Amino acid sequence: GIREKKAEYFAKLREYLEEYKSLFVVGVDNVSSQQMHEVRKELRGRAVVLMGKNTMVRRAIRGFLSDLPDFEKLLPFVKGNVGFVFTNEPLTEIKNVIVSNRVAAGLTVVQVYDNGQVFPS
Amino acid sequence: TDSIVKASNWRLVEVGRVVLIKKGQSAGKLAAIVEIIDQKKVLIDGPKAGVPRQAINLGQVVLTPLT
Amino acid sequence: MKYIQTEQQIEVPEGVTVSIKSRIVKVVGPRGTLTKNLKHIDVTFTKVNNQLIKVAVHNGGRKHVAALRTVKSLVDNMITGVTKGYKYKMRYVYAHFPINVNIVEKDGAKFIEVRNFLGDKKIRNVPVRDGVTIEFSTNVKDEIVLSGNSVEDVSQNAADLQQICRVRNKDIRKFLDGIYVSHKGFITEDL
Amino acid sequence: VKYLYLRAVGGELAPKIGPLGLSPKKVGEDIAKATKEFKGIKVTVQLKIQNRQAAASVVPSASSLVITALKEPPRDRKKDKNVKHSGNIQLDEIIEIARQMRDKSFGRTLASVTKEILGTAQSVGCRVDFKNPHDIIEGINAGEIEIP
Amino acid sequence: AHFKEYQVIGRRLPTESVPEPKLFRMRIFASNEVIAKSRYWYFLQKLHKVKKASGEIVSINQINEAHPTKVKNFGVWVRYDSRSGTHNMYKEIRDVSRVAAVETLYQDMAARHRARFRSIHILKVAEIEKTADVKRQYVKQFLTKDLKFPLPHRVQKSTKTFSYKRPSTFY
Amino acid sequence: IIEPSLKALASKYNCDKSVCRKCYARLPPRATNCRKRKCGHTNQLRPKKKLK
RNA sequence: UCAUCUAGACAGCCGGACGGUGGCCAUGGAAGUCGGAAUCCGCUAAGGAGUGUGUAACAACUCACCGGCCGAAUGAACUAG
Ligand SMILES: [Zn+2]
Repeated sequence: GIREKKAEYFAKLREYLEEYKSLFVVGVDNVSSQQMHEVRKELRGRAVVLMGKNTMVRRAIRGFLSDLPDFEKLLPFVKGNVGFVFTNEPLTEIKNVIVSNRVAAGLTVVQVYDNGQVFPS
Repeated sequence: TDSIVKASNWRLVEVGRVVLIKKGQSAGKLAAIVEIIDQKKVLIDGPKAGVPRQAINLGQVVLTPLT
Repeated sequence: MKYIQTEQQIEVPEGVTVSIKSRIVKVVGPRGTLTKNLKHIDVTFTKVNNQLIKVAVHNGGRKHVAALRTVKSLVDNMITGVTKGYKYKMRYVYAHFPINVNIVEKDGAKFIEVRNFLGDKKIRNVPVRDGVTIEFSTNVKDEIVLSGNSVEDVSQNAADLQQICRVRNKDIRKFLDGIYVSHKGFITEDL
Repeated sequence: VKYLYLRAVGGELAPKIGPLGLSPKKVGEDIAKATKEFKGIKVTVQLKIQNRQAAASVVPSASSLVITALKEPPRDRKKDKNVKHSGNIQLDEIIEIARQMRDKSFGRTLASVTKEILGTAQSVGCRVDFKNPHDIIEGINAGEIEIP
Repeated sequence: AHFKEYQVIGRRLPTESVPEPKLFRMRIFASNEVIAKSRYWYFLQKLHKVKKASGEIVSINQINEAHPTKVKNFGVWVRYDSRSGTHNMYKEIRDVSRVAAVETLYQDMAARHRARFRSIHILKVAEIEKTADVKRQYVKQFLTKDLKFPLPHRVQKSTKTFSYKRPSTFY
Repeated sequence: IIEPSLKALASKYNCDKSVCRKCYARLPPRATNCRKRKCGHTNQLRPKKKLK
């Protein structure tokens, strides 16, 4: 049961990595569920946002390491609270939308991985 | 200066530890500890001295400094 | 259930030096030195690399492996007490009669005297254990600070000063008068 | 400048809210009654926007209200205060229309989902001639296009 | 006593209505043949409608340990009668042979639950062929990599009533 | 009146305790069993009765 | 006997704990939390048509759920020496 839900997560992640060349790693701190929900709706058409336990994710990437070897570079960046954005749009347009939306007294993009290349941005 | 402790090492029981049989039918020969059953007894073997391979209580042997 | 090996670690900072013969611990640091007899607890110590010391017990029961973590906490308290120090802040609490606290000297022994606690004519004197320094703090009304190296000596002196001001034959939920410890910390806290 | 939202059974406290805005209770009630045109028969959310002189009343769309209205209902005095349990026909088109009416207001996840949520909102309504409300929603893909 | 394991095979006495009964077999830990056959008939009277007067024993054979110098972990399933009821227990013992394992089992039950030989029923004993199927911590403790431990506080018993120096408990 | 914070600090030691129902011992507020031997370390505890 | 567990468990800190929806009756009110029934979807990593505090009703706070630190066993009920 728990394992079954977990197995599904592993599979979807693999599919997402294959589906979108552009990957954005986003760090969320003090972001409300409502704040997150709005961002998801704005980016529903061009982006996929994935949230998961890091321990779960690292194992998955190692499991899928033989295929898509360049994704290994993303693993050091995975540490800390993180989210994964998979998008057709290459870079800035997605980034601009994420930072701007729902800033209240705050989503940040920690790193960008595109086509096997990592950008601090 | 540097930190100083008194180490106080003594005669660990593990595989390859040479023991001297204190009492029993062997009673004075050497053996080697092959495996550890539990806290109180071990499987030893003394094949050069003619000690048969056996499980034995740790109170019937004395551990030597040899490993 | 006779745990055959349990083992804790203590970290030694750069400034201190710890000397352990049989079970007598001496910790020497910047603020001074402290010692402790531990011949009642039956553990074994082992220095690893001059900033780590492991303490271990072999074939121990439940109470014995409880005592292992206890003695680790005691020697670690000694180390952090000789590095950072220990400071207990206590506050004076009264309704009508103000508590008047000074420091007197019968035969040069540094007594703390307490006057007018609930208006009585009796004068409460608590002695001061050695190594504990007491300062009546400014800029906060009615606050006393006890500082030192030994958490045992500082907290015991603070507890003696708290217990000396107990109210008798009254409802103590209404008669809340006394001297109560409000803060426990280090002399160089947030170092 | 100030917006106040209240759930009001139509045809009609209000005064307490009105005093802060310095608006006559009777005037507000009359305006609300007119807006309840939507239904009045049943409770509906009403939005009042105050211009600092007068308050304008509009009826905000609510899933329960729209669903209750869709179920055909004989007008009820409510003096009886009966249970007034609501029984409804499938009304698949009406629910799809309701989902469209919501138009993913407040970000419903999908057009189909908005309809599914609308179906869930019919906890009160039977919502089907022969089925539990939204029981077959997962089963049938029909009407997904209609909601969009 | 010091236990031995026997197979005991018996059957009912053959009648004209039914010759060749079904030859039941059981494994008994007992001190000797007499106690082994008594326990065999005890458990067959608990299982089938037979008794010693109505049946016979066709074979009794001692089964000694196949590898008496391999260190095994055994899982043992046991019924015992307490002072208020009957309970099932599962205990696992790291030891070198089956008879010694059930000897330490009988000592363990008599020590920890005051259960006697008449109260303990041995359901089964089986070697656990794989590690990480071991479920008790007191035996999983001894399965770690490079297991070693010291023996503090050596006490040497003396032959004389008087000793001429203060003894040492270094080991 | 004492002060609100000072009443809180004094009531931390005087009023925010628990009482064993068997031997009337004054106990920590989050305790589960009494620390006394004479009641047999019982778990019959009640909050200390406040004013107001 | 049930459960959780190196795909990260139980304590401890820190963050989120959301929309349809103030779900349907009933009340002068009761919007998760006076009660009666039902108790379903979306977004989800995750969030009960609600665990309490909580207000006239709100608002607000906290929960059981998911996440970072921790890295390995732990929780509940019961039995008997
Ligand atoms: Zn008590």
